[PDB]
Order: sequence, then structure tokens, then C-alpha cells
Amino acid sequence: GPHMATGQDRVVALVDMDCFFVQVEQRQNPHLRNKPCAVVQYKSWKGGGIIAVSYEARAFGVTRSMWADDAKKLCPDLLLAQVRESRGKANLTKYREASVEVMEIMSRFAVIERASIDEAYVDLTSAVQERLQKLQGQPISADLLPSTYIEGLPQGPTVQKEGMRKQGLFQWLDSLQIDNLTSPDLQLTVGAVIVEEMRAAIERETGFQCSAGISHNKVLAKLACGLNKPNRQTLVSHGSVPQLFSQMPIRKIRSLGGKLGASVIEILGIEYMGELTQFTESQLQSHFGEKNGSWLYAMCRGIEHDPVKPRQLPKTIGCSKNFPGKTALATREQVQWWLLQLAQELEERLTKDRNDNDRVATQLVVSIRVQGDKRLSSLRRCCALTRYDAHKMSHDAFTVIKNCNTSGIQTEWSPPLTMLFLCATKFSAS
DNA sequence: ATTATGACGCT
DNA sequence: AGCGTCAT
Ligand SMILES: Nc1ncnc2c1ncn2[C@H]1C[C@H](O)[C@@H](COP(=O)(O)OP(=O)(O)OP(=O)(O)O)O1
Ligand SMILES: [Ca+2]
Ligand SMILES: [Mn+2]
Repeated sequence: GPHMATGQDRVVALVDMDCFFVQVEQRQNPHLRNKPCAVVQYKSWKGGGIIAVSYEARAFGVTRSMWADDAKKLCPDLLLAQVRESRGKANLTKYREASVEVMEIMSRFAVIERASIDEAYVDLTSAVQERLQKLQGQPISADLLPSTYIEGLPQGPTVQKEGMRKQGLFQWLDSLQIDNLTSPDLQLTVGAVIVEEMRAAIERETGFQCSAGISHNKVLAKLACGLNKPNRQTLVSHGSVPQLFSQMPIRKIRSLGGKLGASVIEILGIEYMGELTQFTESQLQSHFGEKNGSWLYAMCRGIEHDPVKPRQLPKTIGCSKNFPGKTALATREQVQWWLLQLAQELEERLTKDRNDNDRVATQLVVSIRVQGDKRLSSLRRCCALTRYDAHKMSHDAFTVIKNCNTSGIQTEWSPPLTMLFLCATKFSAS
């Protein structure tokens, strides 16, 4: 009862860019705006691989991971923008720089945690408190929430989508108790007002649209964000959780989309997140471990305590390339040339990072894959990163991997390498 | 031949 | 440390 924690202590948002790489290309090339279009990397093999898809193109069934030649079968008028190639490889610099544009705007409102190239968590608890006091107990007008959905509403006692949105928003606002400054529902609502402001700022200052989730923790905020995309935001209240989770496949919750989630389903014989409430914490810990068990017990009740970490910059800077099928590297000269290409991109990015962010990487991680292994990485080795010099880094990378070569002949490389990966890690202030 | 990343957990 | 998982 009264001592039962409800995980309503924080206001957390997740802001995620809509079809991000496509918007970056659409800003650059107005011919692509408001069109079925996708971003592709490489081209020779099956037209290139799609990595981002506009919502117009999704209507035709175009998806990520599709070959462009195959996407064209679904959508003959599909427009394409290609990822830049430098030093023989895809180069994602344009999108990383566009990401920084957005992250720096978000950071004006609150502490953010960079969660991917196109999304960040926001801890809005303090900002909400401040806005609540400037608000002096006045009601919140629907006009302040023009793109907000309230998950679970409307309910009870109609045709258009925007009509439904407003109906639900009005039910929510009509029920709000605005003279309690510690009401979690009110806090979420004020959070949503701030996120409208944040999203407007992002669009005004970059041209990019985004969606957002507002809830009491990161997992619910992420889930919320996806419920109404694109260009909308969704508030998931604590009270909405039992109905929301009652038909929510376990795999939809962040961290449960893989083997652990499959094991929860198989071992317990359930399908939906809500069904987890019928197990004791000890039961869940017995199957999934102490940490996962406790996390699942709380999470299926809408409760999670993972903090929004104050980190805007990536912790590592890496460069990787696959060499599939017959392109697998089979000579020492090949392996060395590509290590140099990777190292040259890495040096460029590291040198910029040092100037921008007052830090230096101190460790170089080298990873490779060998033909026939279908693990992502076959082998990882580290060495000291003491100078931002591509020839040195590529020589050092070669040194730590050269013994992987089972070939008798020095020139030849066996078994052929199907992936190379250089990663700069362990940053120190500089 | 579903590529190029990036964070965090386990032992 | 080196490997595995999950993610976008
Ligand atoms: N598996 C991947 N491989 C390479 N790049 C990816 C992959 N997944 C995502 N990206 C890139 C391209 C995306 O535009 C960008 C952001 O990803 P993501 O948020 O999942 O989708 P999205 O922004 O393209 O559309 P959405 O509107 O559904 O969020 O990151
Ligand atoms: Ca996105
Ligand atoms: Mn994303």
C-alpha cells in the first residue's frame, strides 16, 4: 500500500528523429522532400543496401536491410540517396554531424543521454518543477500540447485520427489535478509541454522532425515514442501501464528483443509483458538471474530505475568494414591496405574529436572476422593508442592480428578475413 | 552479400 | 582482457 514504490519519481523523455538519414538527405536535396525515398550504402551489389526509409516509401513496403533493387520492385518510383564513400568505404560523417546539431539543441533544455546517432533520453524532472512554479497553479491548455497523444485515451463515451487525438487529450486534461505540485500525472503533462517546445526548437533550427515519448523512466519513454510516429509525441502515464502491457509482446520492451526475451516467453509460457506480474521476484530471479529477475519484476509493473546518464558524446570512435563472399581478404597486402584505409578515417575523426571535445583516446581495439565464422567478431585484441597517426595505428593493428594467419606462405592470408574493425577507446581529458 | 556502428554485461 | 548480447 503506502510503502509501495510506484516508480513515479522522475519525468523522462526519449526523443527520436523521424527516418533520420532520409531527412538529412532531404534537407540537402529538396527534390527528395515529400517523396518515397531511401538512403542506400554501396550500389554494385543488388543496388546497394537500404539503411533508412521515408514514411512515403514505407507505405509501399520498403524496409531497412532490403536491397535497393528489391525495394524498386515494390516502389518503382523510389528515390535514393547514397551514403558518401571515402577511402573505399561508407563514411557516415554527414549523419554524425547532423546528430550533433540536434543533440546540442536538446542539451539547452536538459541533461541528455545520447542513446544512438538519432536519439537521446532527457531527464526533465527538474525542468518540470521549475515550470510548475512559474505556472502558479494555472490549468494546462490543449493548445500547449498540439502534437501529443495520451496513451489509453479516449475511453468510454470519432472518425478522424486528429479527432481521436484531441478527444483523448481533452479527457486527460479535464481530469488533471493542477493544484498538487507533486502529482505524477501533472508532472508528466508539464514534461510533455516542454518536449513540444524542444521538438519545435529542433524543427525550427535544423529542419528535422522527430517523435518523442514522455513517461517516468527510459523503457516506458522509448516504448511511448514509437506508439505514434512520425512527428508526434506520446505520454504514457503510470496508470496506463496495466492495459498497455496486457497485450504488449515481451519482445517490444527494450533489452527483451533477443535471446533473454525469447527465454522469458519459452520458460514461463507467456506472451505479454503484463503476464509477468504473476511471478514472484524470486521466481523471476531463479530463471533469469538476480539482476534480470529484479528488473523484470519491477518493469512489468511500469517501474525502472536506470538513470539518464549525463553523456552527450560517444564513448568510442570506430571504423569497420565487411568483406563478404568473394571479396574476403586473402593476401597480406590486402589486409594491410584496408587496415590503412580504416586507420586513416579513424585518424581524421580522432583529430577532430580532440579539437572539439578536449579528450584523447588511449587504447586501440582491433577486431576481425574469419570466413565461415558467423559470429560478428572472431577475435578482438587491444594495443596502446599513443599517437593519432594512421600509419602507426594500422601497423600496430597488423601486429596484434598477424598471428591469426594460419597460412604457410607469408604473402597469403588464410583463412580470408570477412571483417576488419578499428576502435578508439578509453578517453582521457586533454 | 542484413552494413556500420555503439553501449554494456559476463567471467 | 576478450567474448557475448542487444541495440539503431
Ligand atoms: N541496422 C542499421 N544499420 C545501419 N544504419 C542504421 C541501422 N539502423 C538504423 N540506422 C541508422 C539509419 C537511421 O536513419 C538512423 C536512425 O535509426 P532509427 O531510429 O531506428 O530509424 P529511423 O530514424 O530511420 O526511422 P524512424 O522514424 O522509424 O525512427 O540510424
Ligand atoms: Ca529515428
Ligand atoms: Mn532511433
